[PDB]
Amino acid sequence: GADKALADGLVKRFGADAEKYLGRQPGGIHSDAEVMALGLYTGIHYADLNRALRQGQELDAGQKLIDQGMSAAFEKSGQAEQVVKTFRGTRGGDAFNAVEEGKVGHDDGYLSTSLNPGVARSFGQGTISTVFGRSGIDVSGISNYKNAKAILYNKETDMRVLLSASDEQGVTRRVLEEAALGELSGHSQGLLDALDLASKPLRMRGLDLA
Amino acid sequence: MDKSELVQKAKLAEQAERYDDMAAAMKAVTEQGHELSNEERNLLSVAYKNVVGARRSSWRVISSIEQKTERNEKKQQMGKEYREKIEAELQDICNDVLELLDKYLIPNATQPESKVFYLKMKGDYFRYLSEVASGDNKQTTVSNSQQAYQEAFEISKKEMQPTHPIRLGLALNFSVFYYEILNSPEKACSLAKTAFDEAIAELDTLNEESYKDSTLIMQLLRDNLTLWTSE
Amino acid sequence: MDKSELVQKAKLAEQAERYDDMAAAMKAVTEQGHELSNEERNLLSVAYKNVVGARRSSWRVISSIEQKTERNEKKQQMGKEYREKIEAELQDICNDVLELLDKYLIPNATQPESKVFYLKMKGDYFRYLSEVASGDNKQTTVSNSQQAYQEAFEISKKEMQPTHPIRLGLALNFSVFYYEILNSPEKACSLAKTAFDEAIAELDTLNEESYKDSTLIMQLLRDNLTLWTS
Ligand SMILES: O=C(O)CCc1nc2sc3c(c2c(=O)[nH]1)CCC3
Repeated sequence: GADKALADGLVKRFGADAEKYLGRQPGGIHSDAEVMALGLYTGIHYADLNRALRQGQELDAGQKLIDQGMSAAFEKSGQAEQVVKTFRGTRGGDAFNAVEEGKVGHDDGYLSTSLNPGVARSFGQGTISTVFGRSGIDVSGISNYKNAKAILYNKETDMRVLLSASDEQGVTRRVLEEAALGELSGHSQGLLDALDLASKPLRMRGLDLA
Repeated sequence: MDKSELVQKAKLAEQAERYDDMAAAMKAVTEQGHELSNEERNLLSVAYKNVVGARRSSWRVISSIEQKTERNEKKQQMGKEYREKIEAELQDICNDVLELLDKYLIPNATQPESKVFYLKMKGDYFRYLSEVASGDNKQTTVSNSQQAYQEAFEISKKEMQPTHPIRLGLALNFSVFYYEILNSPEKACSLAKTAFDEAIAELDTLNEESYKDSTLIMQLLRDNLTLWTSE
Repeated sequence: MDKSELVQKAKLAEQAERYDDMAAAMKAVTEQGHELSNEERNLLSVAYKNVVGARRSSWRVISSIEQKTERNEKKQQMGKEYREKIEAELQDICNDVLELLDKYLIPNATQPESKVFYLKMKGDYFRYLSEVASGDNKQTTVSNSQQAYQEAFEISKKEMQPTHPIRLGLALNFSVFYYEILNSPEKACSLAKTAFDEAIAELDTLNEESYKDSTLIMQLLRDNLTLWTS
């Protein structure tokens, strides 16, 4: 009904360009309006849409549907079962450049990331990030140019910088974790303690005051 | 006593922070001649890390006091004796744990991950012996520390990922062996650089099980490198 | 072994945080049958505070796990055994301590400050015994804790200032004995109130620089009081 309204909207304003993604997930966690928006995005609109979201300008009538259609999909989905190692590369700087190591931050636009470490390189050798999350959508079913096998993370989805380091090549190599996975996540039970790493980790006198 | 009973007492003694009983329980489990499970290996390693570490602190403390307090032929003899009492314990803790490595842990270990872990651990307890060791005996314990680390290092390069917490952990302790024991910052840095450079290059090789584990050890390397190379 | 040699090893063992050796050194100094100097008394008291305290924590730690994991009859039996092994250690440390108090420390102590300090300590180590003690034996260790505290308390009232860190210290532990061991908050707050209100009434005599020692212990008393009236 609301999904029918958004599905009717996306087609009325994008035609066959939107209509070509109908029934790409015969599994069907997501609606027709949700599958279409994600595909429209993954295909070509990821350019202009994230351009408008990052720059904080007013979205256009078409952009607005792709956005509300993608947001709809991230709700339905939520935090999955296993942690997903995905890679995302940029030409120059990323919104995580000002986020200091240990602290958290977010990219104002949607975070398109790949399963292929090679196709993430294809997008730039400015910053090469490895992302571990659980609230990502596998749009590889809907669009998959250069066999990207993309996993998209929501807009303004908060990430913790676990490691930010530079190459002798100059390329800054980051490791981001989806904030909501916690502090406990990412460690093998007591391995760090057993490794016994070579690094450093109100009363006065005798009266036993209890 | 049963393998499971000893491991339950070993898990119990840890919470109680009775690391001496925790060590005795795991020593018994090891002496059963069977290859330890990842949990068992971790319980043994933390027990002895804590037992040996307790005397390493006490030793450094008394050695610090040995130097600060220097006037009386008797008061200084009191210090030498107490330093020597603690050296005696450190030597015996390292001997139990190095004998466990030689007799059971290293021979029984079949997977490479474990064979590296224990060989790194052999260098660790030889390094602790080296810290207190003197002259000809120091020469022997330093030679043995370097050999155990080097043997594990060649295996870690062949059969392991540059981002493995075990490979990275060995790389941090060996670089600390060169900087502290052999007093070669050049050797120390060279090792830490390579281990880091190889890891930053292949962050796609991170495990989803131990990613936070690796980044932590990678930070410690990157920090020592920038600290050792700073004026 | 020389008295001075043992005290040097006792001072040394403290920095090394080898409180078991620190306790053995001071036990030997006490067994010499001479009245301990303020420093010696303080070295003995911190050594055993730490030795006994270590097992008090370990005991509470295993006891919490004992009740939280009544899933398996063998895993539970592992718990009971380890709790009992620690109870053994606790009992033996408190036996070492109380035997030192009865045989040497309390008979030999001559000034009132001394005779209160050790009688308060006698009450403390009986209280620690009471925490783990069962039935008829618990009845005995609770009776003995109350008696040692009460004996010291009468002496502290007669021969000591209401602001003395030792008198305040005993008042602190005895009110905690009533609240924790006898489970009488009424008895606990009544004692803590009196000890505090007598100390606020006569603090006008600031003991030159010792009006930091007393203010600290006075806080702990006032802070427990306001917490109990919840
Ligand atoms: O505008 C953007 O989204 C940032 C640049 C960028 N885009 C993309 S899309 C895509 C990837 C990627 C990327 O790495 N950077 C890899 C999975 C598919």
